[PDB]
Amino acid sequence: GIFPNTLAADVVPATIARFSQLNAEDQLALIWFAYLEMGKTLTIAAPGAASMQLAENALKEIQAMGPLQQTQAMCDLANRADTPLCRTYASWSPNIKLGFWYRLGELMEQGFVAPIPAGYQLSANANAVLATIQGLESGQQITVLRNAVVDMGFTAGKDGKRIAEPVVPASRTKVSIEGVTNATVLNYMDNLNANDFDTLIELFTSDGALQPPFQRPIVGKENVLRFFREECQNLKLIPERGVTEPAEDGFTQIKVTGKVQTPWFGGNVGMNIAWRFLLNPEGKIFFVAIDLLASPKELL
Amino acid sequence: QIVWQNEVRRFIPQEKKLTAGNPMNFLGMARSINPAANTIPKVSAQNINIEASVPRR
Amino acid sequence: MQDAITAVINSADVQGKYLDGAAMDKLKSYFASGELRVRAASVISANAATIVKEAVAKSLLYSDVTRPGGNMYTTRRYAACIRDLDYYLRYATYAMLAGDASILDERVLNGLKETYNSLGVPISSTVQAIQAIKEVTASLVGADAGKEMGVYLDYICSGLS
Amino acid sequence: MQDAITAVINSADVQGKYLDGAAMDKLKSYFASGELRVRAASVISANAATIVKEAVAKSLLYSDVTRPGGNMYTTRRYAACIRDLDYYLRYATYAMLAGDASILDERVLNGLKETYNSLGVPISSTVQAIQAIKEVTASLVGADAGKEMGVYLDYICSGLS
Amino acid sequence: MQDAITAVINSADVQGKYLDGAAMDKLKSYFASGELRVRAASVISANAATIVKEAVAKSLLYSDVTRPGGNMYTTRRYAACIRDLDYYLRYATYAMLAGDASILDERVLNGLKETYNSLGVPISSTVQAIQAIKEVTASLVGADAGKEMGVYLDYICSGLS
Amino acid sequence: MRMFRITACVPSQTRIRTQRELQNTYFTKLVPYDNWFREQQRIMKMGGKIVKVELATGRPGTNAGLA
Amino acid sequence: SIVTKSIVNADAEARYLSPGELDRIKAFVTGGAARLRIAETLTGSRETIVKQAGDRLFQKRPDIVSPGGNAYGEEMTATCLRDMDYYLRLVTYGVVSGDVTPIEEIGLVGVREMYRSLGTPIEAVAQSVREMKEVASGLMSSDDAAEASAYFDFVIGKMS
Amino acid sequence: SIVTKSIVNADAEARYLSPGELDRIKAFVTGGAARLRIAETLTGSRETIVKQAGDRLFQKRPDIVSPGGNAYGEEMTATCLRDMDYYLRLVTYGVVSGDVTPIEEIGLVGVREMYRSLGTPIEAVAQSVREMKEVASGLMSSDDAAEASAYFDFVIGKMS
Amino acid sequence: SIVTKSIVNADAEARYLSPGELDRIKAFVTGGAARLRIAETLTGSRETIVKQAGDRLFQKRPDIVSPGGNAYGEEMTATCLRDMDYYLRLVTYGVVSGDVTPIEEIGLVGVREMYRSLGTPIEAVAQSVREMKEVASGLMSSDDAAEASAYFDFVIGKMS
Amino acid sequence: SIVTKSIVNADAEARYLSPGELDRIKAFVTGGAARLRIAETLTGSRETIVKQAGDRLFQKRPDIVSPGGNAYGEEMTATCLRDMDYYLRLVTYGVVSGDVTPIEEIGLVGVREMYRSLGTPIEAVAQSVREMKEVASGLMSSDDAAEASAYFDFVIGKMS
Ligand SMILES: *[C@H](C)[C@H]1/C(=C/c2[nH]c(/C=C3N=C(/C=C4\NC(=O)C(CC)=C4C)C(C)=C\3CCC(=O)O)c(CCC(=O)O)c2C)NC(=O)[C@@H]1C
Ligand SMILES: *[C@H](C)[C@H]1/C(=C/c2[nH]c(/C=C3N=C(/C=C4\NC(=O)C(CC)=C4C)C(C)=C\3CCC(=O)O)c(CCC(=O)O)c2C)NC(=O)[C@@H]1C
Ligand SMILES: *[C@H](C)[C@H]1/C(=C/c2[nH]c(/C=C3N=C(/C=C4\NC(=O)C(CC)=C4C)C(C)=C\3CCC(=O)O)c(CCC(=O)O)c2C)NC(=O)[C@@H]1C
Ligand SMILES: CCC1=C(C)/C(=C/C2=NC(=C\c3[nH]c(/C=C4\NC(=O)[C@H](C)[C@H]4CC)c(C)c3CCC(=O)O)/C(CCC(=O)O)=C2C)NC1=O
Ligand SMILES: CC1=C(/C=C/C(C)=C/C=C/C(C)=C/C=C/C=C(C)/C=C/C=C(C)/C=C/C2=C(C)C(=O)CCC2(C)C)C(C)(C)CCC1=O
Repeated sequence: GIFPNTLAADVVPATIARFSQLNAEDQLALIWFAYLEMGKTLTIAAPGAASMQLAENALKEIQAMGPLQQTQAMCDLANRADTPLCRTYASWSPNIKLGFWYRLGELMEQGFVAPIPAGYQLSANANAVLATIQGLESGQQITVLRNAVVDMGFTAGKDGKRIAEPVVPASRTKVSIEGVTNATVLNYMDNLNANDFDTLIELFTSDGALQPPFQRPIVGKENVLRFFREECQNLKLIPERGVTEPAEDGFTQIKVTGKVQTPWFGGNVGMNIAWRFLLNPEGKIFFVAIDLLASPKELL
Repeated sequence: QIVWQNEVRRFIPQEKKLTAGNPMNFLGMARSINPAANTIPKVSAQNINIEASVPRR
Repeated sequence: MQDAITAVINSADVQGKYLDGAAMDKLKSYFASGELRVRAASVISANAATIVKEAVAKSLLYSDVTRPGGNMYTTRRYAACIRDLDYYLRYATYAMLAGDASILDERVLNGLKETYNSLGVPISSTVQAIQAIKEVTASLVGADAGKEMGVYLDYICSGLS
Repeated sequence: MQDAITAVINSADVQGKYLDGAAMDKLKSYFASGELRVRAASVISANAATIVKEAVAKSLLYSDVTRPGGNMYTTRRYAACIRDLDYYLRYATYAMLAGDASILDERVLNGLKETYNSLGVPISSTVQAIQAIKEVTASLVGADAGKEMGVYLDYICSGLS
Repeated sequence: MQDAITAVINSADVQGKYLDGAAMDKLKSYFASGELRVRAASVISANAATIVKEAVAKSLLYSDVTRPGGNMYTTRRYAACIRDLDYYLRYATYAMLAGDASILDERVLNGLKETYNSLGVPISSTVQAIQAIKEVTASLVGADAGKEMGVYLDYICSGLS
Repeated sequence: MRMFRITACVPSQTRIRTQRELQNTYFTKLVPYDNWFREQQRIMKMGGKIVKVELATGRPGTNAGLA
Repeated sequence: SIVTKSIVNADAEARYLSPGELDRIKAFVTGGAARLRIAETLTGSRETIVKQAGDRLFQKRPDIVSPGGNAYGEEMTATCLRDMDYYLRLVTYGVVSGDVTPIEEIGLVGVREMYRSLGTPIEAVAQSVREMKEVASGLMSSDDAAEASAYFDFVIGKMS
Repeated sequence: SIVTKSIVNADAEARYLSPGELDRIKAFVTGGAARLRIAETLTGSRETIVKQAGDRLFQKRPDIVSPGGNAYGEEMTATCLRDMDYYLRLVTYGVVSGDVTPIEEIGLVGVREMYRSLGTPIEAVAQSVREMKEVASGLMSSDDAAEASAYFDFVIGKMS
Repeated sequence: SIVTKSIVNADAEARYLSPGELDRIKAFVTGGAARLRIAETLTGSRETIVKQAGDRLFQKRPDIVSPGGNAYGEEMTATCLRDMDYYLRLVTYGVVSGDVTPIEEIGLVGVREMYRSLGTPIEAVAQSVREMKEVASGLMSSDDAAEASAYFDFVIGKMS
Repeated sequence: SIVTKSIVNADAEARYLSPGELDRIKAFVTGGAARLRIAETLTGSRETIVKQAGDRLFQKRPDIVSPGGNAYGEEMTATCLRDMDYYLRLVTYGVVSGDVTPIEEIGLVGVREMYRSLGTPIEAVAQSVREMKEVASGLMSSDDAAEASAYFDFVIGKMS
């Protein structure tokens, strides 16, 4: 690609050398914090000036990857390990690599990618390097970022990264919901996330009825099985708060509000799902209504 | 007068020497003439009246 | 030129035989791969210039080839090299669509080695550029279609070198 | 001529650099393939006469070429065709061992087309015979070494054409 | 083709360097000699047909070439010989004006020897004709312009030989 | 340079063409002065009828400057 | 050069050089001293012209060195200046030769294709050429720079 | 028009419409309802798609809207979005007709010359059309998005 | 290499390679890891080896850098260091190839004539190569040092 | 032998052995133990190996022992077995020497002429040697059998 600076003293080559001296963890944290500082103390990314189509397939694969494997792939790129994604990254231009990392950071901010571990703090050396980068000029900043990030990925004939990075060791945990502490709805949320609908729907009453958004209620246990297995397929929910009270016939009326990060009837990620649960007194959900409350975004 | 130990220390590989067409020759000049970029002009397409704001002549 | 269908038909005709089970199986395999071939061809046609640009940047730019004294020095020579890479990509797409390298032999590789030898075009540099094109096309198209395009681009490389 | 080692060495030397990781990987690949190359060379040396015999029987015999008026009619002309096939097989083995089709280019192809054009030798039929030799060698050596031998046999055919 | 200015420019460009002192010196030398070349070109253009006429008369008239059975016997063959002489005069004048011999190689010498060998044309006779053309042009053009013209005509003769 | 705008109708005589041939059957073209004689000769030899000829460029009797 | 162009035209017409062509060659030969002076000035001050023209071009069209621009970054700016240096050298060659054939052959034929592939604004390149022309004309005398700017104008017109 | 293209090809070969071509015309006319639904959606949602695509384009290529760029200034941005709307309407025309010929006729032939004269970056225009295609794919079904992707990619490739 | 030499001999005799050559080729191919490792050692130590060898050579022989010496002067001394680096690279090539043929063909044929025309003392060049061999042996283990010193002493003997 | 061939090549080049040639000589010296082991195995099992080889050849091609064949009668069978033993001893000599040079110079040069003089079927002799190779491979270790198979194949090819 473009000629990378290696050793000319000055300031930019010195900064690039310091970044190289920093280990894999320091380099990855430094690039993440630089992306965080982008637009305020660093140059704004302009992905339109690079052929992002080449990295589009890798980006989609990463997005489809689960968060654990997402972090594993990113750390593999940082460590320059031998992986197909590392090969694909190494087979890119510096601009494409920088745009790919920018897209990864944007997806991490939007939640589509597994984010940085919470409460992480940049090391002293990495923070000093980041301060030097901020002191640098805009063109100097972009040159430093490009040269620092080009070396990542796996390339034949090159092998280092002795420090290495063994990453860091939701659905399995209880769904964090405010004001709702009922085993029936908790199991419903967990089973819906796990997509094991055959075991999920036992929480439904025999006369259980489901109310999909924009559609009339569906009644019948096997009808709800069919609805789950044909419409609600592999979607992730993020319930936020909830209220519970009694209701006529001994029922339990529970209104839960949360966010769905998975494509489900539109308003992707930015739709508030309201679960209206008229649960039977014995516990099984007699009526479940899924209401896709929308933001000012329209055209649903 | 000339000292050879200095150049023995200052030896450089031949393949590392810059040639005529290399942009690294002008890298130093570009560093000297520090170009000032444009501050990003935050603009929202949503707040733009296409029919009226387009020029008429 | 011959596609896979025409190749199978010619193989049957040479022996004067009707299309038997094996020929039908080969035709079925080609028909199965047809959708992937069409999708890859459309993707390459869309990203034609981008693929060549990325390949030349990866393999040729910032080198003795582009610097004075290199083959890709003058603007005319740069344009000629870009045109040659465009022709290679387009004819590789044709070969991938047809499932056969007959078009590559008939309209590209015939006398191409002699042409570069007379012109002074660096064969190794051109082969590296085509390898870069193959990698870019693989990353831009996928795994199976990328593999097929790599097969035909390596066919061109073998013919050239 | 040039083998893989000398080829990579010359490629590094012409631009004046030492051997980097990329070149060393090529040499490692050649060293990995050396055992297979030696085994294939031994097998072909053992079965040199049989390979040419089977190829001639499979492509040329009982055709127009051997009948009176054909280019393989006289016994001398038949022996000349056999000798040409012997050259092609032996030099294909040489190139397979060396990992580089440079001995073929500098000792089998540079002017051979002109000689056949002067002598009236049918280039298409000799290409068919070389293809038959490729098939027999592949059947006798295995797919992995058969493909490598066929690479240089096809190189010879393309040079002839 | 290329003149002396083109040669200096091409050397500087291929080295990727600006016109240094030596290139300026050579350009100054060519500019100094330019008026001479223009005068010689004007003289030869004015007297194009005549010089050919006395060249043939001193070289080829009443000789075995012009007798029956020679290559210049028939009227059509005489016309062809005259056309050859006019080409050689025109292109030697062009080379004289340009200060370079690249034009003769590009246009005349690139295939002319094979042309005469296929035609049966007597290259010894044509060398004698151009050698006589040397003095015939020198008489009209002077001594130093004559030296330059003789240089280019010797170029043509050596290419023929 | 002097140009001739010529309209002519050239029929086919040997074969019954099944492709659209009106464009070269009846047409008008701008032929150069230096080519007009040979173009006219070709049309006559093919058997065409010269419907019209005009001097689109230049003026008649131009001793110099006709380029 | 002018010699080669006249020879090419004469041979295309299949004729020796006309009095007009010969007079043009002789006039170019007589005036070559001023051409060499122009080339000497341009080569001697080439770093100055390139530096000042790059500064003026970046000032006039700052989006080139802005983020997302082609000349963004130190390396991109260096390559920008390198292309400017090629164009200045080609201008010098054309000035020396008296014809813009070398400029056309080396850095004008296919320049559209090359810069389109590279992602560069050809109008920005023409603006850079104009800046170099202004700096050089300031560096040279009136008539000398006046007839030196013709080749700069040719390059600007052919690129824009 | 797919029918018009079939007629043109049949006339070029001097033959009646092939059975396969007639079958293709039949299938297109049968699916015309679904095909025209996409055009209806695009016409209804023209404003939001154009504005969102323009904002994303400015995010990707801030240099064009930066000072010294073609789109810098309120009026320049307005006319850039106006051309965006033109190309969206042309894409709707193409999806309705089943053929890229109307797109190539009204808004694609001579576009290089027009934007070179205006100073516009054709690469930026292609990127903007890419953003429009992505937004339309988001706003439409997967099958309809894929169908319109053919016309959008045709415009993208012809742009660059 | 041994492969090239054996193939050349077989071609000259117009025969296939004998098993006595094939097994040698197999052994050479198998024992390539150590040669490669010595290669990376020398290439990594190239700068230090060249510097130390040149320093030791100039200390031992002052006339080379003395006034009137072949290497007298800045550019002359740098060029002598360049020659040392050349021969180190050739030695690395030979070590990797397991043969001295690449060294002989690249920088060993006509070396006497070349340096005689240059005026350089070939004996001093051999002394420089000897110092380089000593440094390489110091930087290498006992077995690897001997193996590399084989090529080094071949080069030294061929030089003088 | 490999050693004598390397010495001959070095003498022809008029030079000492290269480092690669010395390494190959050392490798052959190291493998001499295994070569001697294979020779010991063959010499120990000389009688049985020739017995099974002769029986297999007789079964494969009965026309030799049939009336009118060259090896008809007890004396002819004894001569055939003696030739078998001679060729097996030659194979052992070649395996010990590390190259087929002793085999070629003892019982492989002029073999076709000698069998043409004696009327013996050269193809029959080659098949007999192939049977010997098969029985030896069955009798000895795979690695030793693989090493001796090259020499056996060389002998059979030379007799083909
Ligand atoms: C019969 C006495 C012996 C015999 C004959 C035999 N020959 C073949 C095949 C071929 N014979 C020839 C020979 C010639 N062709 C020529 O043009 C000349 C000179 C005019 C000669 C001597 C050739 C070329 C062939 C190849 C086939 C072809 O003709 O195209 C066979 C068949 C071999 C096979 O397997 O196909 C046979 C049987 N065989 C005997 O056993 C007798 C001693
Ligand atoms: C006589 C009717 C006219 C005439 C004649 C004349 N001719 C020449 C010289 C030559 N004439 C020819 C012609 C031919 N040679 C051939 O072989 C053929 C066909 C068989 C033809 C037509 C040639 C070739 C010459 C050159 C001399 C030579 O051949 O050796 C001259 C003398 C020219 C001179 O200056 O030497 C003359 C006078 N002159 C008239 O006035 C008559 C109209
Ligand atoms: C038949 C109903 C009438 C008739 C026919 C007739 N036609 C011609 C000659 C020509 N006809 C055409 C017409 C066309 N050519 C085209 O390409 C198309 C458009 C797609 C049309 C309509 C032309 C151009 C000619 C010129 C000759 C040629 O076909 O190339 C003739 C005379 C042919 C000749 O050479 O003499 C005739 C007889 N004649 C009648 O009386 C009917 C009323
Ligand atoms: C002698 C004739 C000739 C020309 C014309 C030429 C042009 C040229 N400019 C290049 C790159 C480049 N050229 C520029 C320059 C510019 N950026 C801008 O915004 C400006 C408009 C413009 C300068 C005024 C840039 C930025 C690149 C890098 C492109 C990239 O890396 O993507 C390259 C490819 C990289 C390389 O130089 O190896 C070439 C061949 N080379 C030649 O041999
Ligand atoms: C302007 C402009 C551009 C430039 C654009 C630019 C400058 C683009 C650059 C954008 C930047 C700076 C992107 C960096 C992103 C960093 C990421 C994704 C790191 C995440 C770290 C992780 C997940 C690790 C977390 C961690 C875990 C998990 C651990 O296990 C341990 C700790 C740790 C913290 C390491 C272009 C090039 C596009 C075009 C030209 C142009 O002009």
